[PDB]
Amino acid sequence: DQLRQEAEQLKNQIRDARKACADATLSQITNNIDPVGRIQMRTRRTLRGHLAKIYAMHWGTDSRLLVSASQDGKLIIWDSYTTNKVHAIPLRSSWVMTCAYAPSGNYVACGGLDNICSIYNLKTREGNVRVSRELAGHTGYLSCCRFLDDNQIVTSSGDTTCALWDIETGQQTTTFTGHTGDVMSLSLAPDTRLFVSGACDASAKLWDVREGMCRQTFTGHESDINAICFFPNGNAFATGSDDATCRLFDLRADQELMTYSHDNIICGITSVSFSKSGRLLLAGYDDFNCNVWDALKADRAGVLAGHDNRVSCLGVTDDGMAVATGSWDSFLKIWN
Amino acid sequence: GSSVYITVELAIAVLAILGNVLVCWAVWLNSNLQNVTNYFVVSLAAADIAVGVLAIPFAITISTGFCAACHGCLFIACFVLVLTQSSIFSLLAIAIDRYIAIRIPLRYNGLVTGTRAKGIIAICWVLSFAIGLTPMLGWNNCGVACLFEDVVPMNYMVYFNFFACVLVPLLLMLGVYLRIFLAARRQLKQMESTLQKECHAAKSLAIIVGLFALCWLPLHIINCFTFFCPDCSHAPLWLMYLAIVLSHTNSVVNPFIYAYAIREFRQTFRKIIRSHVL
Amino acid sequence: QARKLVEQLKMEANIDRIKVSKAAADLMAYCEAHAKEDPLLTPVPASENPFR
Amino acid sequence: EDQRNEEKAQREANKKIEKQLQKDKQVYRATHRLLLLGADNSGKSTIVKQMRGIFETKFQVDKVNFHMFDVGGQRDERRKWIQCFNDVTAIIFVVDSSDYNRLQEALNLFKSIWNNRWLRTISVILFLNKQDLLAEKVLAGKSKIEDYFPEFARYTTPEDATPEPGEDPRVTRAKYFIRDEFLRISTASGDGRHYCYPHFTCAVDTENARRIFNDCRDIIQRMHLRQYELL
Amino acid sequence: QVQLQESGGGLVQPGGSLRLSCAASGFTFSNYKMNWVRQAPGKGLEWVSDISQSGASISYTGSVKGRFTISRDNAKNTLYLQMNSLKPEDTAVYYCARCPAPFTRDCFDVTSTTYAYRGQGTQVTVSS
Ligand SMILES: Nc1ncnc2c1ncn2[C@@H]1O[C@H](CO)[C@@H](O)[C@H]1O
Repeated sequence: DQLRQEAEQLKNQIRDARKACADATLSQITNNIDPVGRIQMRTRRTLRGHLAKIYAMHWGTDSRLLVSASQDGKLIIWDSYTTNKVHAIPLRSSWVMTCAYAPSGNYVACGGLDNICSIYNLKTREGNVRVSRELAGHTGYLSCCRFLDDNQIVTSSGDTTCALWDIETGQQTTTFTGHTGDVMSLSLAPDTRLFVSGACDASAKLWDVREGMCRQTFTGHESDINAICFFPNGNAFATGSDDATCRLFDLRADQELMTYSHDNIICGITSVSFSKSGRLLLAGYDDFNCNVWDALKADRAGVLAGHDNRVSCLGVTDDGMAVATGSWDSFLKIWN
Repeated sequence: GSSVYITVELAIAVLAILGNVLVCWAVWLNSNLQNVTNYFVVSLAAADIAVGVLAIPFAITISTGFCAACHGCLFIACFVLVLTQSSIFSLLAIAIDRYIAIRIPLRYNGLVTGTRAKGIIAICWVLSFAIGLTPMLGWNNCGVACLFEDVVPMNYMVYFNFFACVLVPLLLMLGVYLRIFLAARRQLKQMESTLQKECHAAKSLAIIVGLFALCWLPLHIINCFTFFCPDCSHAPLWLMYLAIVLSHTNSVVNPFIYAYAIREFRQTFRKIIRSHVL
Repeated sequence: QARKLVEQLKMEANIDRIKVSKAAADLMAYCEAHAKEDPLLTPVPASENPFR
Repeated sequence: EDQRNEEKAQREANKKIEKQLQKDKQVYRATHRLLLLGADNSGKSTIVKQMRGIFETKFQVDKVNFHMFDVGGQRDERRKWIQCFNDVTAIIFVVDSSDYNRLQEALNLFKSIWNNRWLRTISVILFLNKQDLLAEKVLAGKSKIEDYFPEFARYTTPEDATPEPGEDPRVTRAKYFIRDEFLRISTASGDGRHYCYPHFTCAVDTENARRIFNDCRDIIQRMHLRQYELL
Repeated sequence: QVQLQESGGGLVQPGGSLRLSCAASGFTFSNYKMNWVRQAPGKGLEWVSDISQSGASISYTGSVKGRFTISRDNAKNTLYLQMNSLKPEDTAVYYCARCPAPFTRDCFDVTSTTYAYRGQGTQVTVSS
C-alpha cells in the first residue's frame, strides 16, 4: 500500500520534467509555413469480390500487390494496377481481424478470435497455397500481427500482451507485458529496432524488440486507442482513439505535440496513416468518411468520401503513390 | 380543330423518362441498392423508359392516320403492344418476388439468385415479344392508314390481350397483395393503435392495385364494349384519347409507387439532386 | 505486486529529454526536405501515374 | 511486346477465382448465423441438444441451415470483440432465472447489448432457463424475491398469462415478473427496428430448435415488411 | 492522464449516514456516464448505481433503492453518492467508474480487476 505514494511521486516528477521541457508549441513554430492547400484525391480503382465486411488490409513492398481480409473467411491478394485476384485463400475460422504481407512477398499472415496468427506460404513448389505454421499461446483475441522478416513476426493480442515469435519453431521468443487493456494495434519502426503499441487504456508504449522492456509511455488520450502509425523518420507517431481525436507524440520530447480534432466530429477513429513525406495524415472515421490532416498545422486539407458503411482499414504504399481504404461495405478503393 | 393529344403525350413521355432514368442512376450510385430485389425494379424502370421513348411517338404516328401500306403500321402497333406488355410483366415479376419473400422468408435468399432473376426477366421480355408480335404472323386484319383500330383486330384484342395480359396479372396481383396484407396484419397483431397502423398498411398496399387498375382498365373496357355491342353507338373519339393517355400514365406513376417508397431510394434521390444541382 | 510498476516508473523517469522547440524544428525540417518526393502532396504527370 | 502471356494467365486465374467465389457466395447467403450469449452456469452450452468464434455448431430444421457461435475463450471485457457480430440474424440470450444474485448482472448485460450502437438493429431471442429449479426454489419458499427486487411485492400476474396446467400461482407470478423485467428494457426503446422473443425453457427440453426456427422466420418476415414500409 | 480518486468512507454505526465523493481529471467530465460499483469481501464486483451526462436519467440496484442517492456536478468535476440508512450488508470498497466512451448509453465496466477507467476505491464499514 505504501508503493502508491512512490508511484504518485514518480508520476508528478515525470509531469514536471515534461512541463519544463515544453519550451514552445508546434502550432506556434509552424505558424509562418504556407498552408498545404486543398487535396482533391479521386478514386482510381474499386476492388470487388468480398462477401462481408473488410476488417484489414496491407500493402506489399512492391507497391502493386496487397492483401485483405473479410468476415466471410477469405484472404484475397489483389493486383491494383490491373484489377485481378491473384489468390483467394479460405481460412479455417471466419472471424479474422488482421492480415499481414511479408516484406519478401513470400508469406502472408492473419488471425482473429481463434487466438492464432496463421502463416501461409505464397511460393509453394507444388503451386497450391497452404498454411505453413500456426502460432498458439495467446489467450485473448489476436488484434495485430506484423512481419519483421521471413522468420520473425510481432503480434499483439486482446489479453493485454504482445509477443515476438520464431516462425521456424513456432515458439514465443519475447513477451511484452505492461498494458492494462486490450492491445489494438502496433507499428514497427523503419529501422526495425523498436515498435509502439496502443491499448484500450488510453496509453501507448515504446518497446525494444531485442531487449524486451518498455522504454517510454505516452498518455494524452481520453478513451481507447484503435490505430497507431509511425512517422517516416522514426521519431514520432500518431494515434486515434474513441474520443474522436488524433494526437502526435514525439519520442525524444516525450510528449504530445499537437491534436487534430473538430467540433463537428464526434466519431471514433479507426485508422491512421502517414504520407511518404510525412506532411499529410490520413484518418478513417466511423461516419463513412476519411479526412486528410495537415500534420504540421492541424488543418483539414481534404476529405475522402465515397464509402457506404464504416471505414475500417487504411494504407499508403511504400513508394507513396496511392492510398487504399477498406470498409464494412465490402469494397476497397484506391485513391491517386 | 386542333389536337391537344400530342402535347399531353409529349409531357407524359418527358415525365416518364425524366424520373425513370433517376431510378437507374440511384441504383448505380448507391452500393447497398444493388440486390436481386432491386433487379426487378431496374428492369421495370428500363421497360418504362423504353415505352416512354418509343411507344408514345409510335402512338402519335398511329393516331395521325397517315397513309401507308397494309401489313404496314402493323409493325408500329405491335411495337406499342410489346413495349406496353413489358411493363405489365415486370410488375407481375415484382409481385411474385415480393410474395416469395414474404411467404418463405428463410429460403428466399437461397431460392432467388442473380442468375435466376436474369432468367425471369428474360422470360418476361420473351413472352412480351411473343404476345405483342403475334398479329404479324396469322391474325392480322388485312384479308390504307396506320389507324390502330382498323389494323389490329379488336376481336383479337378483347379475346387475347385483355383476358391474358391484364385480367390474369391483375387477379394474381390482387391475391398476392391480399396474402401480404394478411401476413402483415397477423404479424402486427403480435404486439409488434392497431386500427391506425393496419389501415395504413391496407392503404399502402391498395395504392398499387388501384393505380394499376385505373390506368389499365378503362381502355380495355371500351374495347370490350365496342366488340360486344357493335350495333349501339361507338365510343366518342375524345374518350379514346383520354383512355389512351390514362393507359400511358402507368409508365410515369410506376417509379413513385415502386422506387420512391423505399427509404434508401428516397435518401439516395435527395443526395443526387443536392449534389448535382447545388 | 506493485514493485514491478514502481521499478518501471523509476526507469522511465530516468531518461534524457529534448526541447519541444528542437523536436518540432526537426520534424519541420524533415517535412520540408522530403517535399518534392511525395506524390500525394504534389501531384504527378499522368504519364508517370499508373492510376493505382 | 511478347508479354501477352502474363495477361492471359492473370485473366485465367481471375476467372477461376471468380468461378469459385460464386459458389462461395451462394453457400454464404443460404445460411443464417446466430450468436449465443449468457453468463457461466446458465445452460448456454446445452440449450440445443445439437442432435442433428470459438465454439461452433450446425443444425438443420426443415432443410434450413443454421450456424451458432459461442465466444468462450476471451477475457471478461467484451466491448471490442462484440462489434464483430453486427450482422447476425439474431442474438440468443440464455439467462438463469433461478439465480436472484446474478439476475441484476444479466439484466445489465442485456441492457448494454440492446442499447449498443452497432447492435441497434439485432433482435434477441431470450431463453429463460432452469424453470424447474426456479419452481423448486419458490415452492421451498426460503428466499424471497422482494429482497433483491422490492417492486415484486406489488406485481400481479398478467391477464394474458398461460400458466402450464398444475403450475402454482406463486411460480407463475414469479416467472412472469422475471420475464417482464427484461421486456421493460426491451420495449423502453428501439424505434421498432428490433424486438425480443421471450421463452420459458427447461434443462430437459428439446423443442428449442423449432423455437429458434420460428423466431428467425418472424424476424426475417418483419424485416422484409419494414423494408416495403408495410410495418 | 485519466484519474479517479474517491474521498469519503470510513466507520459508521448501522442506520447512520455517509457521503462519498469522486473527483475526476484527465477527460471532459460532461461527456461521459458515471457509475458506482462495490466489492464486498469474498465477492465479485457488483454494479450499484449510475447517472447520465446531464443528470436526467438515474438508476439504482434493488438492494439500495430508496436509501442511496447519486448526484453529479459538472462545473466542478465531482461525483457524489449519499448513503442513508445503510445496513451492515453494505460493507465494501466503493469504486467510481466511468463508461468507456462518450456520447453513448452502454457500459461494460465490472471486469475482474481489469477495467482501466475505474478508481482505487474507498472503504466503507458498517458494524457495532
Ligand atoms: N382501341 C385502341 N385505340 C387506340 N389505341 C389503342 C387501342 N387499344 C390499345 N391501344 C394502344 O395500345 C396500348 C396497349 O394495347 C394502349 O395503351 C394504347 O396506347
